Amino acid sequence: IVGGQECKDGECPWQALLINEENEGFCGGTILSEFYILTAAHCLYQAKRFKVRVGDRNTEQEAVHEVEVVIKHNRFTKETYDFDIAVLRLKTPITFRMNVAPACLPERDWAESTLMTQKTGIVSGFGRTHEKGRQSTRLKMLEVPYVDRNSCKLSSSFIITQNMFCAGYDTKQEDACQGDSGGPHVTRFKDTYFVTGIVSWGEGCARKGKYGIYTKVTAFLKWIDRSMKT
Amino acid sequence: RKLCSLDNGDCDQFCHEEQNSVVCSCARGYTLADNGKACIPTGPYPCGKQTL
Ligand SMILES: CN(C)C(=O)c1ccc(N2CC[C@H](NS(=O)(=O)/C=C/c3ccc(Cl)s3)C2=O)c(F)c1
Repeated sequence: IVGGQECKDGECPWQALLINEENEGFCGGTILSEFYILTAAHCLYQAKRFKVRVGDRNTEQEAVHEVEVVIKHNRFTKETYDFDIAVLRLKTPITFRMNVAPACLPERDWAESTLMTQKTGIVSGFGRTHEKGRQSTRLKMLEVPYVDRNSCKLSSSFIITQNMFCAGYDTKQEDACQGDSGGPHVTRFKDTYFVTGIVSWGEGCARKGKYGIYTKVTAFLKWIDRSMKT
Repeated sequence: RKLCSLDNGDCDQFCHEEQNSVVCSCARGYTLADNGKACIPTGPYPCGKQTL
């Protein structure tokens, strides 16, 4: 995350971190329930074998869960980055506690009418704090305005499908960045946080005239529900 | 602005219109309150709540 603020105690409890064999974070995820994590399909190519860490805000101080089933959207392709979604079922259930709690899944129509029409959402992760830099040792969050779909398509060098949405700033130097992929985009409504996006891709980080691109969770609510039942 | 378009029908969470009237509902792990509008958590770590 470029710009933004550090997640303070209990502020981002749905954040998950995908860690490789060398126990290094390479992608984010969102806690959906005690057995399920939401992430990006593209993250599943970034490491052969990985585990999921929850509850950490500082990667330099001291729960790790193995993955039982990986459910990748069968329509995902790197050619378009469309359908950039995966669900992970864990071998053991997550114990909820301070800094470990699920984000809510909204109902589709209501989310489209009430959440996606809000001014802003919140993105979070342990990604780079600059386009050129190392992964953050501290979990960060950033308030990102929703971007008008026309503005989004105009600014992009790639096709923005209906399974994607834009968020962030035109020129202000704040955005998700490398390592934040797969992580949560949540929207607050009356002090309850609903998962609205998955960090997907961007033309660099915080570049002028470019926005962050997120998988539109509303387009996959039925798919997610089905994936959480086997 | 009427029904769900008017301050979310006064619902805490989900608002739907059924036969021209507001029907509120809640995410999994919440029960709809006696007033038919508020959502009450069933446990200590309900979804979507910061742990503060
Ligand atoms: C078809 N299509 C869209 C592509 O093939 C494609 C695929 C990848 C990228 N790139 C180029 C570099 C960037 N990597 S990143 O810096 O790790 C991510 C940074 C973020 C910024 C805000 C977000 Cl939301 S994610 C990224 O996702 C791209 F621009 C286009």
